Amino acid sequence: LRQRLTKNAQDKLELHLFMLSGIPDTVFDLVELEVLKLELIPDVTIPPSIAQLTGLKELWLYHTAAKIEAPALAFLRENLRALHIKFTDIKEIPLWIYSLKTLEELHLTGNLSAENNRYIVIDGLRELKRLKVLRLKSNLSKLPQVVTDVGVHLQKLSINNEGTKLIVLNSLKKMVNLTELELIRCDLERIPHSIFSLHNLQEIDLKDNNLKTIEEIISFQHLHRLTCLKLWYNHIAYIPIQIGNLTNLERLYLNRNKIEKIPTQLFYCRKLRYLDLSHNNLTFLPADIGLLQNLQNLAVTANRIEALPPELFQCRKLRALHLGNNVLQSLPSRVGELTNLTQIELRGNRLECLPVELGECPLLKRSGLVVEEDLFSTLPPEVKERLWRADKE
Amino acid sequence: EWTPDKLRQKLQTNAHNRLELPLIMLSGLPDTVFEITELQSLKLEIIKNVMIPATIAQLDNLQELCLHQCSVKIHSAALSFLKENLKVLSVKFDDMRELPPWMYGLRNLEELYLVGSLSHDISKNVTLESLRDLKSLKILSIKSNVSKIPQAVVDVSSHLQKMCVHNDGTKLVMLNNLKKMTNLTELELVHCDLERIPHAVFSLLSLQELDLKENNLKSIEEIVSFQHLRKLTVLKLWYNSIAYIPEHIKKLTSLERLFFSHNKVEVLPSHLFLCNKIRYLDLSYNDIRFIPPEIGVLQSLQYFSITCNKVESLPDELYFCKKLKTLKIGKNSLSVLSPKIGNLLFLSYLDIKGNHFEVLPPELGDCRALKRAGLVVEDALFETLPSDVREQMKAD
Repeated sequence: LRQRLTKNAQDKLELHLFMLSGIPDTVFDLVELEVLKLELIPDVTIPPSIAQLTGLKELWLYHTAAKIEAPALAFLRENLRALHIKFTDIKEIPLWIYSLKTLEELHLTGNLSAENNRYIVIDGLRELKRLKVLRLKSNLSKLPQVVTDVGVHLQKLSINNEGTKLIVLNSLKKMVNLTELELIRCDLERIPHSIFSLHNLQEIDLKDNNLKTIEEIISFQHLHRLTCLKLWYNHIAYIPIQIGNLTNLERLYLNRNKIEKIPTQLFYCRKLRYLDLSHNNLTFLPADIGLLQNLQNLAVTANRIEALPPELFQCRKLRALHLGNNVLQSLPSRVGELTNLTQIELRGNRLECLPVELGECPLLKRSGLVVEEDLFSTLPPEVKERLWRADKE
Repeated sequence: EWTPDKLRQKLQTNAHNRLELPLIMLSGLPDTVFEITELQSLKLEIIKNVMIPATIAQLDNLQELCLHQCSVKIHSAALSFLKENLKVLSVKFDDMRELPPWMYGLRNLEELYLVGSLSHDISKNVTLESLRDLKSLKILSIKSNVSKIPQAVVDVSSHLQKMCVHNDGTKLVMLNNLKKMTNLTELELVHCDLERIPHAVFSLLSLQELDLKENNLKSIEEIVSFQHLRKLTVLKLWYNSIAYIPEHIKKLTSLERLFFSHNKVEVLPSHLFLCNKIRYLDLSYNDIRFIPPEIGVLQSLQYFSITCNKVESLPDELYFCKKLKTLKIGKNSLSVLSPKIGNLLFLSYLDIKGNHFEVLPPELGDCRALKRAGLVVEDALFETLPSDVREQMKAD
């Protein structure tokens, strides 16, 4: 099990138990483990030997009907802080999860909406007190009243219905402590006014909500704290000019949309850092991009941009210029002025040849400079030696 | 045997900037492949008698297959899904069975790379003649012995945009098919054993890029009708045995990319220099004796690679053209370098390695766009420069 130990995205020690008859006690003998992953474990009981698992903080329950011992129940009440529950039947969720008191992150993925079990099973999350992250990939037809009761302390509400529209009914007004709202694959087709009634949000994601029009964002100046408006994977065909009122945006993820022209008013916001407009219908890039000095990763991947303006290289903070799959005829030499550039993507373009000044970037390396081999060969063998050395050194 | 973790750690990128699984030396496909729904390509290398399940429907991001020596079968709903999802294919057939007949059943195909070893019975390939089913096929790269051009190529006359053959020493005949190309833009006939320019290549009317590399062309003579290829900008005729370029190249006034390197030309013509539109002129490793002084017309020339040639005298007319950015005169037969080089404001490449020189003049410091990494000179001649001249290109 020591050689089975891995690490997650949160840099915590990990152990994935997949398709076992039960759960080993030598897993529970571990002390350095942080996240144990119980996937497809049929009808096991948790031994109290979890007292050895002191670094254990995230219990991951995937299709696992778990019975619990009382001392282990107390230990998980006083230690366990993150529980992810995926189930196929509403009876598969353990009934002792409500007795947990140190739990803050809950990921209820799987249909909570059933006849006479529609949010009545999770009516025991009123017993949960410190719950701040509540991910619900559960095909909810309407948002529960129980989260309206709980959301005074809830700080993140990730609801994935996989194609079912929410009738929000402005019920998030009692839910005042959210800093993040991730409505993904909800097929909303419009931005609800519950996000507008809230004030504490700083990361708003409306992924795959089929947002054809986003004209409401004029009122988003009311949200003085928003910093990441992830309006990606939608049907957005244009950007209204009132996004210029949103000076507080830092990451504006509009990729995989149908936007064909960027208004210059969007280019007023000096605080934009991650301008990802990839997989869109943009044909030209305005020169006012040179004003956006704080921009770091400009990803215009798979667009119709034929020529990069020199003013694009006015912004010296470009760290990852994702220019791949575009129709860029030639990349100007002004990229030699950029220093923060660490990875530039040019493979899949109409690029005739790679200019020498591309080697002037210090932190750029071969892993960063992804490009076709013949395009790499156009650089001078001394400049190619410099870049191959950056690969080596 | 294969856990999804092993396939996740196997994940990498291909030559087309797609997420590709390089499944190599296996008996079949694992069922844990389809749990990685973010995959965009699979490289199947020598995995025969494989039956693809319908669970490929989970691969929503999939748009490319690369079948290397794999006699693969597919299932009906998987066939429909890849018919409605796939865009790129690349199948290599060391054996005929390794080329599958199912792959032509799709219709959303854009790019095809038909590398392999085709038999000389090409017109009998009804599997080939199914490319008419593909209603979006634009790239067709056949790396095989294509003696006679298929009528499969006839059936994709319009929608095709890139046409590539590596005939590998076999004469390309039955020219009426390549006459039937209407909307083809890129013709890449690499080593089609063409003893001259085929009349089929010249019956093209919408070509933009012609490549006859490793084709032993004897002459460029029919050019009185290259004027109908006003859409053509790229002429790729290097690694050939051409010995002269007549005046006829004046017919195309839209020519930009010209390749004539590694050829049998012994003296560069002046009537080639009479054209001024040409921006890319490649003549490396040629047998050129001297440059006639008519090259001053070639002002728009941004690439004049005369490196590794026999050129002993370089006229001052070439240095009048200031737009020349990529200039390579390395390993040539020159004696001295022209002092008047400072008018070349836009000059990134200068290569003089191997060529005999007496003393590097201070006027090499006069170049503005020159860089020390861009100025490939030996360390001994790097010493033979003034310190200010050293720092002029050394300090960025």
